Amino acid sequence: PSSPDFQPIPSFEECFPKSTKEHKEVVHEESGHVLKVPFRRVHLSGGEPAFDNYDTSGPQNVNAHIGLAKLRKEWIDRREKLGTPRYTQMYYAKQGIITEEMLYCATREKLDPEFVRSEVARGRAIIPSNKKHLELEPMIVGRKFLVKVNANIGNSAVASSIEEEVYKVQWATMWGADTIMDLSTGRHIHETREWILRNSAVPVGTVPIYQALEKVDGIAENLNWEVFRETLIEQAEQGVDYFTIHAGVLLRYIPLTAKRLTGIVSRGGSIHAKWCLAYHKENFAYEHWDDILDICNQYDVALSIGDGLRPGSIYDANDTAQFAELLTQGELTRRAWEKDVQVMNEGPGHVPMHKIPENMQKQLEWCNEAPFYTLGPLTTDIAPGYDHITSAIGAANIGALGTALLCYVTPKEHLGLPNRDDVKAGVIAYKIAAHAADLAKQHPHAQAWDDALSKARFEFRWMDQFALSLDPMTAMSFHDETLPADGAKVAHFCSMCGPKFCSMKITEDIRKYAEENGY
Amino acid sequence: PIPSFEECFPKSTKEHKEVVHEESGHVLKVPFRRVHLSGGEPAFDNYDTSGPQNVNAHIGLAKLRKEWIDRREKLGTPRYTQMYYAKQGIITEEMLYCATREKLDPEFVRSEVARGRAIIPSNKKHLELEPMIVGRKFLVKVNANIGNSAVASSIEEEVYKVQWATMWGADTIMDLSTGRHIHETREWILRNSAVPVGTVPIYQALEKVDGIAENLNWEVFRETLIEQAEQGVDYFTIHAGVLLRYIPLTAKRLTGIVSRGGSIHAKWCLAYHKENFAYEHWDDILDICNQYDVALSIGDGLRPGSIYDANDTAQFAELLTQGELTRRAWEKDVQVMNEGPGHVPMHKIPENMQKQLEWCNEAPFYTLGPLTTDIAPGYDHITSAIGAANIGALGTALLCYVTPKEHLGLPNRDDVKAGVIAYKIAAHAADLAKQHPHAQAWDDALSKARFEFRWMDQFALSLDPMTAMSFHDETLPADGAKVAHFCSMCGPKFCSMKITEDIRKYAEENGY
Ligand SMILES: Nc1ncnc2c1ncn2[C@@H]1O[C@H](CSCC[C@H](N)C(=O)O)[C@@H](O)[C@H]1O
Ligand SMILES: Nc1ncnc2c1ncn2[C@@H]1O[C@H](CSCC[C@H](N)C(=O)O)[C@@H](O)[C@H]1O
Ligand SMILES: O=P(O)(O)OC[C@H]1O[C@@H](n2ccnc2)[C@H](O)[C@@H]1O
Ligand SMILES: O=P(O)(O)OC[C@H]1O[C@@H](n2ccnc2)[C@H](O)[C@@H]1O
Ligand code: SF4
Ligand code: SF4
Ligand SMILES: [Cl-]
Ligand SMILES: [Cl-]
Ligand SMILES: [Zn+2]
Ligand SMILES: [Zn+2]
Repeated sequence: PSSPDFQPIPSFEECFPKSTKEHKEVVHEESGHVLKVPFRRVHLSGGEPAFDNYDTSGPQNVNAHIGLAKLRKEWIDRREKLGTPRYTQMYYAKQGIITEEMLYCATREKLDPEFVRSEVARGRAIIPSNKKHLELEPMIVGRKFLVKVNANIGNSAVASSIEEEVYKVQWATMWGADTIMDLSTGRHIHETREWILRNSAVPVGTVPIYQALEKVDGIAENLNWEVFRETLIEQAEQGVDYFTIHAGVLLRYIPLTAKRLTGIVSRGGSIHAKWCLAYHKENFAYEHWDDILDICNQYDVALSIGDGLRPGSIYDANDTAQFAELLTQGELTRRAWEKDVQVMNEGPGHVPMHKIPENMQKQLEWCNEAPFYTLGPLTTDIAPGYDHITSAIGAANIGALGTALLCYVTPKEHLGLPNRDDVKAGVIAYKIAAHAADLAKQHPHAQAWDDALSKARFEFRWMDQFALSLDPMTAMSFHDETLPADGAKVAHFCSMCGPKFCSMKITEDIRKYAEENGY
Repeated sequence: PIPSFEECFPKSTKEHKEVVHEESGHVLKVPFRRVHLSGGEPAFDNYDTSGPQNVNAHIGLAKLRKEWIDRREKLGTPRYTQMYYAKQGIITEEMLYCATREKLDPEFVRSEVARGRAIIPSNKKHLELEPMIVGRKFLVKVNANIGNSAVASSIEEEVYKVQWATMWGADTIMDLSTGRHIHETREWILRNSAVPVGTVPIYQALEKVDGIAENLNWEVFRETLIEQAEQGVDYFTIHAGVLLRYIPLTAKRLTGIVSRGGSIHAKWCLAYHKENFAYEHWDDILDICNQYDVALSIGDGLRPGSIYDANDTAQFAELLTQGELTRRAWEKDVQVMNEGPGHVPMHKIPENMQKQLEWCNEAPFYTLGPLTTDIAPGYDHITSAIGAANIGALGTALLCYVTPKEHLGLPNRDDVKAGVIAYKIAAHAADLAKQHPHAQAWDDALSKARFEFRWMDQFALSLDPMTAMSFHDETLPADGAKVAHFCSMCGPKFCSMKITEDIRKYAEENGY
């Protein structure tokens, strides 16, 4: 058991000048529980109304040893007292019950609680919310809601540490990660995840087969259902909100990967496949799917059905292996719904832009509109070091088509373990992709953000412009590289055009002239 | 002086494909870049915009087009544009050079140029130019904007930035200087640029009258055109579509007129209640352009500067007029492209392409992004890469880059590189989406290197080799790690491609 030397992340005020953390109090009628739903408020100058935005940053300045407040405790205890055969949001929704989690999400999304219940009940949205993750501020994932972003963190045998991964969780959520996954493959996996869960206000996912492999000393041939099952229960008891499980990597699909350029690039999927060939046996997660469901519906662990046969190169995009798995993902989805287990489906991968629409169309149909969860896609293989940009293109496009959760890709993809700077870069790039998708879907009020920043830009309220942005101190420091003076924060120009050539200032002149003399 | 070609692209060599222009016997040396790989893999040949290396800026590049131009002059001709020659059935040195660079038929190039669907920006005074073509049927091209302002930068910094931009893949540049020494700065750039150089003549015209738009007139504008055309400027952005009657259509806009040239014209028009003097003198402008072969980039002075303003009346009014000006320009054999948006949300991008294709008779489209959202100043190379890739996939021929300093200040050399890398990504992603021939060969080569753990090959094949390598080396710096079947992301036990090796080894022996 390590004694990590934790470093506090920069403060909320440092990251978001002129912002405050706020909460909307709403009362859950059936229980009388009071919910405090987070949002962030940007205070503007010149008498503009304050701008309210989503807030994933969670409780601030909490000592890691103490952990976040357990805000969901009285919800869980009351539902436990009332007695129930299943504990998932889907079960409650199908009973016609609007839970605290549903009301919370509804408020957070500014939609009707009954609409939220309906979407969860039909399986088109999920609320990943293990009853052991009491610290969680509930959120919803689904095509009819804001496009969400996941940040992957975790150590490897080669790099990082508990204190660095706890920093990265707090940092990822500060910049807007809606979920995280702890993908640790090194030492102290159980400990690392514990620290993260007790200090994360967003859902935390894992890939259980990683730790299962770590337990059998990295020898895949020594995996079996017993060790996998033990791992599922361990992680469920900690509070993991969703599991990526590669139960679609069937024995008969593995030969389909033989002629691929980059083979099987899924970590989990390659592990399952190796085990399958070694024994010529069927995927033990597939074989024990029912047993897995019986675990998940007692804790409410959502299942993220993995795509072990996702393409790892443009060359392999939309090939037979990938779509063979997708078909099976749909089967597993329907089976999970029978047991009231919440499901999302994992998708590609490396996919050129003209092949992206086929991916969405097939998933929507074959998986009956379960939420889709994509890694990018990366639209080209040529730019390692910049794969947050290559994949932002694909993420935005497939987001516009209905993808509900975008798994980020950092500048270090294909190169090494991301550090804290890489985590921020990835989150910012994917917040851009997710918001651009919200706009393309004409999601209600999404453009208000753009309009507020653009108004500040035209009116030369520079500090307002910075404060309204995704990353205020970056915008400001960039501006200030050439015009550092306080006075330049009210200039009707910047260094790009200078005072004589600033088009918005010239537009001010034009409108002044027209106001007096007409057009 | 900029980092060397070898420092930027390890294992790469600059090469040239030699071809002979039959009608003249002139020998053309068409550049390309070859990445030398390990393990017996064939070398990968890529496009190369970097131009002649290690030439001192005070000396300037060799004047490779001199004999081309001198001969065409001797032979006598009423017009000097690639469109005029193409329409005469002539395949010029520039067209053959382009065909060779694009790996396409010289006759196809001539056909595209003659119908106005592609342009070869190639002022006969820019003798240093290595010809390139802009058009939907060709590789998607990228433009880098550079230049000083009254507030920042200098002649040396801007000359650096032009060499730097082209090093990383800029296919054209524009010198948008609005500060001191505009004429001299542009001279240095033109003499040292192997790629087409564009300008916006109205900027220097305004500088000539000390920043007072009301003191502009046709005379000072025409003097500027002649001055810039004599230096060798390959294309002019001219906002002749900002008509007097369109200005009131911008009154309700959230961010008004964001075009620099556009706002200047609109101010002048309102001041005098007179029609745009570039519009009024369009015929005169064409009479200048077809003697130098200065291509015209018809500006979109009324582009949207916010998501709110996207695809509004003002924008489309100007687009209709751009089509008119395009057809008129073609009548005088002036090569034309049309400038486009702007700030446009993704669901509105398809309409932009559809309407430009129809209303402007398929002239090459030249977009600024577009930016798909306003929320992330500091990252507008990414917000706009999304838009650029998408509108490129629909047929946009030239993508004007957007740097991380957009809306914030004058980009520096780092920002220029970031801008070019982001846009080379967008351009290539568009090439793949268009299924442009051999486009995926690049991706396939790097991905093969990735799967076989030829790490140095992977780095060498990429858009920015040293960034890739330095990123990898942050956690695994030893030379030995360059042949490891893992990296620090997964480690030895969890690397999926190494596990795939194991899977295939097992199948090779025992079957599937
Ligand atoms: N510890 C960690 N921290 C952050 N991301 C991780 C991680 N472990 C795995 N990942 C993510 O999961 C991927 C698996 S390793 C290589 C996957 C491959 N590039 C592909 O296309 O799927 C990584 O590329 C990264 O996206
Ligand atoms: N000197 C220079 N160096 C690099 N880019 C320049 C430049 N001068 C102008 N530009 C480009 O031209 C633009 C004009 S100023 C503002 C334009 C506005 N943001 C819009 O959406 O169109 C700049 O934002 C930048 O993209
Ligand atoms: O084990 P594999 O590589 O499949 O999973 C790596 C990561 O990628 C995520 N992902 C998302 C879509 N496809 C894969 C997955 O949830 C996990 O975060
Ligand atoms: O004067 P304005 O702002 O129109 O032009 C600014 C820059 O933007 C470029 N551009 C490209 C498409 N629309 C505008 C134009 O060629 C020049 O590089
Ligand atoms: S000077 Fe140019 S870039 Fe700066 S605020 Fe004005 S219009 Fe925008
Ligand atoms: S360890 Fe993971 S990221 Fe690194 S080479 Fe192997 S598969 Fe790629
Ligand atoms: Cl990889
Ligand atoms: Cl601006
Ligand atoms: Zn990959
Ligand atoms: Zn702009």
